[PDB]
Amino acid sequence: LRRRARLSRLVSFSASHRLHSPSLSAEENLKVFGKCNNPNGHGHNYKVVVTIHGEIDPVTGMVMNLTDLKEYMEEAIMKPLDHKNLDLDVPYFADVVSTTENVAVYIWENLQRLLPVGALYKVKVYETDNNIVVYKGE
Amino acid sequence: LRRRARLSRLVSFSASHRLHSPSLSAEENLKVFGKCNNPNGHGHNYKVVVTIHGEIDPVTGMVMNLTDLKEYMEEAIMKPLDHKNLDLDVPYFADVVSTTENVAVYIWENLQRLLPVGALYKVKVYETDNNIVVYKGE
Ligand SMILES: [Zn+2]
Ligand SMILES: [Zn+2]
Repeated sequence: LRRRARLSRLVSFSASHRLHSPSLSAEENLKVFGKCNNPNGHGHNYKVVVTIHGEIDPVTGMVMNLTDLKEYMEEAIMKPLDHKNLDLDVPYFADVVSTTENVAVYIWENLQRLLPVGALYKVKVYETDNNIVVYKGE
Repeated sequence: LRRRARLSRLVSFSASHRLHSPSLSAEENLKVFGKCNNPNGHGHNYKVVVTIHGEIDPVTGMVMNLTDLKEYMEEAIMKPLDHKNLDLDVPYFADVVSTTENVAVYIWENLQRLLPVGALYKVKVYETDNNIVVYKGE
């Protein structure tokens, strides 16, 4: 056979948002989200590590060419999210609270649409250095 | 998203074989394989369980239609192996010892050529009720 490995690439984007749910009242939203509920919003330099897994090619020695990984990530992460206000600039967040969990899910789905079946293994999102979410499609 | 499950189908086939390595001398072969080395062969009623996994379709409620899995197994297992001599009738075993392990591997590779990418989860082969091999592509 051929050896299997996991290849990861890290990228970062700047975006703003406000944690708010229309299903909760003005007071409930304040209790649940606190400072993150600030009506004018706030922002982050998000860090995303995308991991793909597969066999190491016997000729090129690559699981997937990083050039292609960069292209997929530009398309699924950078273009829709970089320098955007999450809740107002990206349709998906019109009715989905923009938590780190949901940003990870959003990124996972975007990549699935582009990558080869079974290529995607993990999406890790650092909202800040101390708040991290891992989503593996489960 | 959709719930994910494993769908298995059992099939049996009758075949004969002889455990014998070209790469070994007649006596080394005897010490290694014992009675399984009987010059004119011997046989088994092999039982094979093939498991596929994926999402349960929201309308049909099927991970894959058993009708289609049956057809896949007919092409991958029954046509080439049923009522055959492993070592003399199937090209693959010309230079590969027909152990239960190698039969599981052979079946795995056959199914992989036919099945949707990522569909195959496991191949289980019972050479007898007491001798079993599970192969998961590792
Ligand atoms: Zn925030
Ligand atoms: Zn045998």
